[PDB]
Amino acid sequence: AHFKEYQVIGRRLPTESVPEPKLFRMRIFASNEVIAKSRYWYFLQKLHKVKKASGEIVSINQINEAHPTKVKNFGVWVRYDSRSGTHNMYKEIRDVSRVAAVETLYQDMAARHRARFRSIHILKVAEIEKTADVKRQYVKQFLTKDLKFPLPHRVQKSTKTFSYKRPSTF
Amino acid sequence: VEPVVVIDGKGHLVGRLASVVAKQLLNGQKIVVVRAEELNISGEFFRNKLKYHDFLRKATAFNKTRGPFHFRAPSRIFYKALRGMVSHKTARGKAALERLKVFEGIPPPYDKKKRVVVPQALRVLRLKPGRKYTTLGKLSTSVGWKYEDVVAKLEAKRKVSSAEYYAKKRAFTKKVASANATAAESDVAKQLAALGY
Amino acid sequence: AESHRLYVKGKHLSYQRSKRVNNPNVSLIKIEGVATPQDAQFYLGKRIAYVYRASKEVRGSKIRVMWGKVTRTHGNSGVVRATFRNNLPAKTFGASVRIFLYPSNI
Amino acid sequence: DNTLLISGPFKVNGVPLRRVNARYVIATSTKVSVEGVNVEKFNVEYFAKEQQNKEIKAERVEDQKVVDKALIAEIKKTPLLKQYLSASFSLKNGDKPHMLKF
Amino acid sequence: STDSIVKASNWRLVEVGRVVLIKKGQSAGKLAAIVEIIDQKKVLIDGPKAGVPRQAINLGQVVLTPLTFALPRGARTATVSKKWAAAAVCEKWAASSWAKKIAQRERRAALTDFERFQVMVLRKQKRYTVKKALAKA
RNA sequence: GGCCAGCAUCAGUUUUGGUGGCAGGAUAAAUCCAUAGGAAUGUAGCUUGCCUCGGUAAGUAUUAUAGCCUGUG
RNA sequence: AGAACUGGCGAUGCGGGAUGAACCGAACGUAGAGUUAAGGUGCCGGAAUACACGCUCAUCAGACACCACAAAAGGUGUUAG
RNA sequence: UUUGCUCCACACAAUAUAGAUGGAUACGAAUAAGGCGUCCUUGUGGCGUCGCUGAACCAUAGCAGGCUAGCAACGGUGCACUUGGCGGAAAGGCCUUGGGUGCUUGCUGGCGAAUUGCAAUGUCAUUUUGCGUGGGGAUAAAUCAUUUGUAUACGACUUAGA
Repeated sequence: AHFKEYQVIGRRLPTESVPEPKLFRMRIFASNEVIAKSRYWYFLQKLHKVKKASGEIVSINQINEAHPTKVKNFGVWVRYDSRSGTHNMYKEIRDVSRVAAVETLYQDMAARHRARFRSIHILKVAEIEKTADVKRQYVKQFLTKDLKFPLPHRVQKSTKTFSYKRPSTF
Repeated sequence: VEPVVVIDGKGHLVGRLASVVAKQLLNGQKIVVVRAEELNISGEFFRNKLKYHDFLRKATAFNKTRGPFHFRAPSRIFYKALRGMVSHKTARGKAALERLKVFEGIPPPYDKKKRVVVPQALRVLRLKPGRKYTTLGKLSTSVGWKYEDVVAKLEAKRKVSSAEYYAKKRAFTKKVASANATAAESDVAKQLAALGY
Repeated sequence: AESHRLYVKGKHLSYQRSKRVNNPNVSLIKIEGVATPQDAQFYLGKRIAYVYRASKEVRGSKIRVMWGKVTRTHGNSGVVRATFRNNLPAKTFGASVRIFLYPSNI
Repeated sequence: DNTLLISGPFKVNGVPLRRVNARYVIATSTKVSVEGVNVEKFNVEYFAKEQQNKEIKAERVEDQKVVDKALIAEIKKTPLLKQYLSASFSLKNGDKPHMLKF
Repeated sequence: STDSIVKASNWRLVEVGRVVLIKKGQSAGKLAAIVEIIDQKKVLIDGPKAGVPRQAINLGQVVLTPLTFALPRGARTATVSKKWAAAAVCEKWAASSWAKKIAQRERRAALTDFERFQVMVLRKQKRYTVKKALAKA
């Protein structure tokens, strides 16, 4: 769905003789609130020895985009599970917001490398501030000055089943 | 919206045309399809020949007469692809195929009337550019239709007769548009413009 | 003068049906010139009549009429359900059926 | 009794005074003034009917003339309004009544 | 006559400042100016005078209009609004024939039945003068 | 007082619209306006192979005869 | 060929898998309106030739669990790493 | 065959309908291209202009469309006629010349409409016949029985006979 980027904060358990466990925050991409709490324990159990019954979640926050109408180049580090063993991948997306860029990534992974939602891990999504350090080629070609490209051979969608005009393109 | 609708067959795909025709026949509209020999099939030529040959060998072993009749004419090829879509064994399917008439070329009286096209079945709107297609008129010549040297000759006779009509029609519209232009600026013309005509 | 039509013509498509089972009590009616169900909200509750001819005259007329009405919308293409008093004879798949304009909501 | 009371006028288009059901009627937008018209004496009991082809009581015909004489003078002010009421209505081809503003 | 007659094949091509028309969506028939092209199929549009909010759109939902004007790449809404007035494209749009055709079928839908009668009586009068002017010359 | 119907005002169930008032969050985020920095896919200006009546040239030059980014308010 | 726990068929229709004792939904008085399950929406065939990002050209392409097909290993064919 | 048959217009019965209810309204080609307009040095020319849907165009007022008085035009259209062409793919139609006759809402008037009672398709088409009116027109073959053997299980086939 429309992903929403969430901050989840976790505090293991207040016990006698160990007060104040430190605190643990993460940034989670999930389609709603309830998945992001469950996606939180999926990673945080891998990092150190906790459980959901030995845990509680402090607070959740919805992180909006800082600047939607600005156009950003994004470099995304991705770890994912293949049919063979897992291996890393670095990909670059040009998009409008952070949370819309992950939308175009999962579609890109499912198209080319046939990876569903459960196999992919999102390592770090970063904005590349300066230009001319863009590594990939297919992102780089839009950075040329005075870029103008035509859209030839446009089709037309007409509601009536019969048209009399012998219809023509552009 | 009209009693009998005449579909021009040129530049369409076999399947995507026959789908939208078969729904109109079951809804009661009468459709007559002309210029069948200009119909197109997606995919390259050598494919669609072999899709015909593996069909061509399928016939009843103990008596070849009783088997699938392999028709060759481009109207008959197209009428096949439509016949599989209508439920032709019931009484509803027999009365739905009596509303259909498919011809090679344009025979009289259908040359005097308007021909139409179907935008969701045009080749030039459907396929991507740089993609091989196949002309059905060449295809039936490769599997035994001994009439492409005749139907194409009658079209060259027709189009000369049709070009004389259009020049007479275009000069008459020139007189009307000139008469309509000088009829403008009158008080009856300006009141129409306010109302939008 | 040349025209007298005070109704919107429409075809009888089919019965309400599953893949193998139909329900003859609900009829499906296509209305000409109607694309979307937001336009189909206009014709809800309008009166429908199927007009046909027969040889034997009943009460001075060879012409006979079944009545009915529109109940609800159907599908995304503006197809329209309909219920009659006595259901349509199922020889009428693809037959012109009249949709009148009364009862007028305007 | 929930009916509407309408007049043609009788001279314009041949429609006399008549009770008409409100639901069987499309209402347009164009209006004429009705202030000068006497109508009030008409009620449900007036139209109760309770080979001969007897002529419409003389009470019926005289009331028709009095109502219309006040009403024609209202019609004559706007252009084409006498011609508009006289001609009938039909649905031509390509007239889609849900889109048609009446 | 030693010249190369090679055709041009003129095209409306996307750029910064190509004003467009949004056919479907929330906006539904409003003008807007492309601010920055994102990739092959998405752009970033804004029209402040018409009323469309600044948003990213797919190129499927938009149609290209031949009018252009000078505007820097990546401009904000205040800067597009100032360049919009200097070109005066809202006056240049209605001069085009394609804007008049939009307004005409809008007016023909709003015609009252009495006005639909007045359209009839005038066209009966207009065809009388034409058929006299025709069939003499 | 049989038969088939039409319209009103209600009751039970239910679908499809319009439209008004309020609550919460980074007391939404942005756009918008005020300032402080900074860069280029480098605007004005300027140097120069330059010079088809002045385009190009590729350097300079951080808002001027275009504007954008980041922080704060 | 012989066992273990639970469900089912046998005794049981109905909707879906074209077809099917065992799979999927769901278990049956006679009827009317309403919404859904599993499954599906080019046409047969009721229902979007709906929207959105990509990939793939096959001189035997491919199309949906149970299920009616396939192996290693090769291929400057193409794509992303 | 007790005057049979054929065609032309009408008179009335009979019988049907896969489904009339303003109008099936004619270039071809290309789609990384064209339609139209105009000019020239007529060409793969110059220039202007349009598309981005038929949501168009055309037709459309009167008792299911009456009876009448004008005005300006010399038009439009219905009808039988007629002078000519043209069309063979399933021509079975498309034009055009000339008068004749009604109509005209291009413009302005005067009369008529009710009672079908608050809606009940409120019937107006197009197919096959049948039976009589009056108006033309044309006066035949096949099988069986008989016979031939180029034929043949029997039918069939091929022959001959006023």
